[PDB]
Amino acid sequence: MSLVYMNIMMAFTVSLTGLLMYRSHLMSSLLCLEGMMLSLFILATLMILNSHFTLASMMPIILLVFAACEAALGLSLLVMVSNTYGTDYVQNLNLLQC
Amino acid sequence: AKTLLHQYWDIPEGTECHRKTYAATSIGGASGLVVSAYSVALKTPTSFLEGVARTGRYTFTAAAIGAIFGLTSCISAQVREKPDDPLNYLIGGCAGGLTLGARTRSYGIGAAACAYMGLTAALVKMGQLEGWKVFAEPKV
Amino acid sequence: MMTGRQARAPLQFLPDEARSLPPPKLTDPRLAYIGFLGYCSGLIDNAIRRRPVLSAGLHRQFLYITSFVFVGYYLLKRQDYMYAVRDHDMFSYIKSHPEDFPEKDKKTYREVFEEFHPVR
Amino acid sequence: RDHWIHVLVPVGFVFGYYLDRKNDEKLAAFRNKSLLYKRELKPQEEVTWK
Amino acid sequence: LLDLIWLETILPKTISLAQMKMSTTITSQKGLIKLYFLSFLITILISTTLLNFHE
Amino acid sequence: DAPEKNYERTMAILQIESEKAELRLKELEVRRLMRAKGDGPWFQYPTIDKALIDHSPKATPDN
Amino acid sequence: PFFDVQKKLGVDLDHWMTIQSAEQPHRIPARCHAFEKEWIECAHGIGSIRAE
Amino acid sequence: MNPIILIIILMTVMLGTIIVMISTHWLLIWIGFEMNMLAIIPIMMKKHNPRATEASTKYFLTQSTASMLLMMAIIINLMFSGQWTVMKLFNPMASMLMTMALAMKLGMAPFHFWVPEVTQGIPLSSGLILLTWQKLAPMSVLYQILPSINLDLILTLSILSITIGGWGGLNQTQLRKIMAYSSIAHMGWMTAVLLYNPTMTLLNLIIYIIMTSTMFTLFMANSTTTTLSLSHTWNKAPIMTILVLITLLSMGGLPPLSGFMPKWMIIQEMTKNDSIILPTLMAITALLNLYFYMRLTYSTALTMFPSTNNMKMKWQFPTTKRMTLLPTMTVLSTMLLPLTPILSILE
Amino acid sequence: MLKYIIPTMMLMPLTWLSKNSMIWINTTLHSLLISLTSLLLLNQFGDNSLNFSLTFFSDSLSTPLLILTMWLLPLMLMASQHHLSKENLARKKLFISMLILLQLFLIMTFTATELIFFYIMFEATLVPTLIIITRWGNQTERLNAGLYFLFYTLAGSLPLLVALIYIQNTMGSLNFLILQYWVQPMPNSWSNTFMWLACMMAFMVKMPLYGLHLWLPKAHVEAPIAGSMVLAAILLKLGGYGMMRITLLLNPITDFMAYPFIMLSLWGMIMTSSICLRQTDLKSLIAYSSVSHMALVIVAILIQTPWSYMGATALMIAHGLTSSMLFCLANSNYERVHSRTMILARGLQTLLPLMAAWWLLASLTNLALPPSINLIGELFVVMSTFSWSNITIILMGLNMVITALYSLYMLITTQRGKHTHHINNILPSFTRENALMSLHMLPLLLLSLNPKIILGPLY
Ligand SMILES: CCCCCCCCCCCCCCCCCC(=O)OC[C@H](COP(=O)([O-])OCC[N+](C)(C)C)OC(=O)CCCCCCCCCCCCCCCCC
Repeated sequence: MSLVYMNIMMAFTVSLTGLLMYRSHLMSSLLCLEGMMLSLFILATLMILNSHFTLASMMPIILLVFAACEAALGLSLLVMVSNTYGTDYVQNLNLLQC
Repeated sequence: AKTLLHQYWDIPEGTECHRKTYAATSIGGASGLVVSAYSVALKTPTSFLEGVARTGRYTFTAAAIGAIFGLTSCISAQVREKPDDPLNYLIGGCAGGLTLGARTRSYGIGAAACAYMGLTAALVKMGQLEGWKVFAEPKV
Repeated sequence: MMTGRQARAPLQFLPDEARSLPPPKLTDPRLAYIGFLGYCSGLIDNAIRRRPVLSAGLHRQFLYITSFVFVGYYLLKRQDYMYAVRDHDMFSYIKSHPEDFPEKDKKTYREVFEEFHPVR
Repeated sequence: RDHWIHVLVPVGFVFGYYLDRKNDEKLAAFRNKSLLYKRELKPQEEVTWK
Repeated sequence: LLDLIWLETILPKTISLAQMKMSTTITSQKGLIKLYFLSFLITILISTTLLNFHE
Repeated sequence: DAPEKNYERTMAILQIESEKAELRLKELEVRRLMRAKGDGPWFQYPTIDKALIDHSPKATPDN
Repeated sequence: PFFDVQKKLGVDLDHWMTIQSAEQPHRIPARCHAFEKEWIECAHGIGSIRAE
Repeated sequence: MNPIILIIILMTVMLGTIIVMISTHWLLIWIGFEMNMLAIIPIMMKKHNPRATEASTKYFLTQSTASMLLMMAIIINLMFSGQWTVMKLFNPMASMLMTMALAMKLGMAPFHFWVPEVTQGIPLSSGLILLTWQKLAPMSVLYQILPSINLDLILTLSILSITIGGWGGLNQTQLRKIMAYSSIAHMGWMTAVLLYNPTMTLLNLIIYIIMTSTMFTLFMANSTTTTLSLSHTWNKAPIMTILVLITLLSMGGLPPLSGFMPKWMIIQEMTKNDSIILPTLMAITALLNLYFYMRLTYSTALTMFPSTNNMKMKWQFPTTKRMTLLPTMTVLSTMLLPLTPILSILE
Repeated sequence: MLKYIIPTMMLMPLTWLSKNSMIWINTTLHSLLISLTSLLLLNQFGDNSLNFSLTFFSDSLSTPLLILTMWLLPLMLMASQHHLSKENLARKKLFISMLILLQLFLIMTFTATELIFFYIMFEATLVPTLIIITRWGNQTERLNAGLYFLFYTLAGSLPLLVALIYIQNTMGSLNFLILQYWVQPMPNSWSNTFMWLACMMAFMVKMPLYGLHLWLPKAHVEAPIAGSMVLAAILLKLGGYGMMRITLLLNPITDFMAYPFIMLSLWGMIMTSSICLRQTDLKSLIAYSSVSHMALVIVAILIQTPWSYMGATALMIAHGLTSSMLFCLANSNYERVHSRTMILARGLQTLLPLMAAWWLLASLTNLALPPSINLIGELFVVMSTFSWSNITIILMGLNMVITALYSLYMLITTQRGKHTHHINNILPSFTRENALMSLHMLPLLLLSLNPKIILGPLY
């Protein structure tokens, strides 16, 4: 298939493995999650423009809006963790081991 | 690693000992790398050197289990001249169990691994013989 | 399995051809067992609120029995309907494919040879 | 009744016995039809067993 | 020796100790989200490259 | 009970249970053939409804 | 559980964006309108196992 | 929480699951999962302690990862089919990604690693919603894509879920983690029979939801989250010990109880398809789930652990908690096996 | 069988609606009426079984087991009302309801025409037995013993579930009446090898097989008296009943699959009997004697000759009555000395002479004294195993020495010698206890007058 689709899929997998290998910050995890969402937006957009499938052109905007709402929810969770420990470090989120 | 098991089963029993031993060694090495990967995943090593030491230990342990399993099974099928016989994989599984007990430096674990892995290898041979399906395709 | 059969008329609990089937009797042992489940629900409801178990809330126990008999009657109608659809599709498929369902010659035991295995 | 509890098991017997007889009429497919026991009905008789 | 120890050892005690040890290996997780997602990554890699569950 | 009653009751039981067993074997064979071939009423997994297709003259003719 | 509420009520909640060959604004055809119409009209109603 | 806001948020959770169940477009499937997660996050943060924030963060991260993998599977389906019908997928890569996404949303092993934490971090009612209502939408999507689900992948997920949910609950003393590992093992049982007969998948899901709702309703009615506080129940309310006894014996699949009903039928549908080793090892591994159920029944009903003195004050008050459907769910989780052929209503 | 199922179910409102001083007497009365009605099962024919319905039937194998099952409930009520006299009223009613529920599972275990209904009732018998042991057992070890009793049975029987559903798919039915006429020969293979093991190992655990018997000297020791009576008198016989139903489907492979298990029983009845020579716990001595006697039933089923099945069903009925009486005698001492140690209370014939006569008769029927049905079953299994191999008589006869030796040593230690001086709470025998001994022993001796009703389907 098309050569640009390779790069958009590979970008999704790069942001996946960034989201699947944390360092310390929860914000870096949220950024990897939104990089995944951005790559999904780009790939859906290039297909829908490429196929001239007219009614799915509203689809990526929906894919934006919901997920950005999702992002807002994630930011609030980070802030609540940041209102508990002072930082957003994921190693402070370990009370549920016992 | 689906082709690993196929190239293990493609050689007839008691015929070509070296490539059977190598195929079981490679299957054990793949399984040991899987165990090593999940082990350094869910339990963080204190260093990179400790992590690769755990990885090499588990990989060499499982590869030695596979090597001595395939060697003992093929030599037993050679000297007994009975290729379709699950007693050969019984002795091979007990040899791999003694290998696991020697790697864990303990005799009780060795006898337990002998018994259970010998019964497991005998069941795998009987499933190869009568066509037992574990991932059975839906027919009805 | 039968997902294509109940897809041309979707979300029908009892279709119209279910009315061609005889309904479960009001003295169905399955329906009487569901009424017994309602009676046990009434007893457990008196027990968990520390009421006298057999005496308190006879209207409530009777509504338990009534609700389980009422729901279970329709559940038994749907059960009988789905096993009827199962057998109907079975028989129409056997009739529509005789090359797959041959009539096997039943041999008598004077021709059938079985190996004898002596217990001694 | 002052001793109503001493009939729970015997009536539960009889009713159960009753249902057993009631099941026999559902298993009356081969009544007077087996190759061993089929025979002509005697007069003033409609079934062989009940 | 037999019916207080060895026939007691082989079927119930070794299986019971095996279930105890596997239970302690499963439930010894440190509650760290980093390690659970690193395990999920290793799951996806063994699923694609080692087991060919996408072919 | 009479030996007649028990005997013919047993034969009724045997007829009912043998018919149920033959129908269970047929049910297995019918499910096998319908999953294999897909030409029966069972295992009819959906495809796209062709009542959704637009058949009007479009903006460009080559379609 | 696909509870087919849209066919039960007769409403079109999401069938309109489902295929490229559906009704489009200003009758804009997809670039594979004809091929998808042929694949759907071939595969319609016969089930997915026979459609493959 | 404001009760009006609570009602609107719970109707939004239900609306998300309904939009997953009733829609014919993959974007609306993804939208229903997004709506479900977005509304269920405040139900988990109902009490505002750091454990609920940690549990909601872990739940958000796993469900968001699953939603993005779901949308990538949808987008690859759009590549290789040009359409959006919620049916079989037209690429094994999209099938693998959607099976991974739904195994994450169900919390099946080895994506199970969020289920015992999050259930421990949230209250018992939100744990009830998570372990019963949040299974219905991904199992519906698995119900509709089973022509494309790879057999080896879903069976590996099934046996790994049954074994890990077996060994996980053997070390536990918290009741919410016990119910969570029970959840993992039961989801393994539900997806092991998905490609063979999905009606038994629906059966196992319904019987599981009844038994789980019974156990969480008993835990709420007694205000018990640990084993050792459940062991005080005989001195407070002796009927509840009999109820947890029969319901824990039912969840272990002991006949003549209703929880023997699914797994038996599952074996009954896996031997027709000539799999004998697999339901045998599944049923042998279910003895682990039975073992920690028996541990709880020894702690609660069949022995009497010592109580405290302040229990004498709690004797002077009856339970005013609304035990909604608790006798109904107790009956329907124990005495239902003589009505086993009712399962044809799920066909 | 619905004329026996419904009175057993009506024992539940009979025991939950009785007055508090009346809940033993009413249940004892009406359970004796059910046991009196249990003799209508004796309408057995030389050719056909008594086939009630599609669900229920009874041949001459299940009929003595059903009469013994319906007879054991009043005796369990008599045995278990003294030590539960101080019990709470609702827990006392729950105990009686567990015994009634266990009888209700047993009578449609033995009459199940179809084998998966047999499996469902056969595993439903776990739950009242498990609850009785782990709730009304006396010592600490009852929880562990309940775990062993549960997880040997289920580990043996969940393969049996898969095996029975496999027969269901292959043959089309699990009706025993159909499978009498549609049974196919089971050829030699590994598939049929593990088929045979999955059919047989659940019943090997239930008998118990030697080597799998480790649940029994805990579960029969850590239980109350009614639990020990129903375990050693009925619940060990589910295994023999299930083997006699299931070895129909396992031919001709059984003719060489039986060879290890026969060894495990023929040596096992040498070992466990020898264990009874050196047991300190009297209840454990009766437990290992139960393992020793059931090893003969395992051998007789696995050699599958007519004399062996006749002797095996005679020995099962006889051992049920004998071992239940022996547990009741051990309880009659344990209610007085509060210890199961056999060397503790000696010389009890000096204090309880009629109870020592009951000990004597139970020990003489234990050692298979002719013409008791104990000896009839013992002797017929010996005849059939002599026809199997002429050497086995050695392992039989040596067993028949040791079976004498523990049966009289138990009599010599408990009843003979000089009495223990510091024990002074040895009350005279209550009328309930001697009533229980006579209701065990007088049916067992009357069956010597007419043994053909306990000789099974091929008399
Ligand atoms: C008391 C504790 C121990 C209990 C032991 C119970 C019996 C021991 C053996 C059990 C094996 C598993 C059940 C076998 C069911 C056979 C049904 C059947 O169709 O067989 C033919 C089938 C044959 O397949 P098929 O019939 O579908 O094939 C078509 C026919 N041919 C062969 C011609 C192509 O056998 C099998 O499929 C596999 C049988 C062996 C299964 C091995 C896996 C289980 C491992 C051992 C478990 C032991 C107990 C575990 C618990 C221990 C304590 C915790």
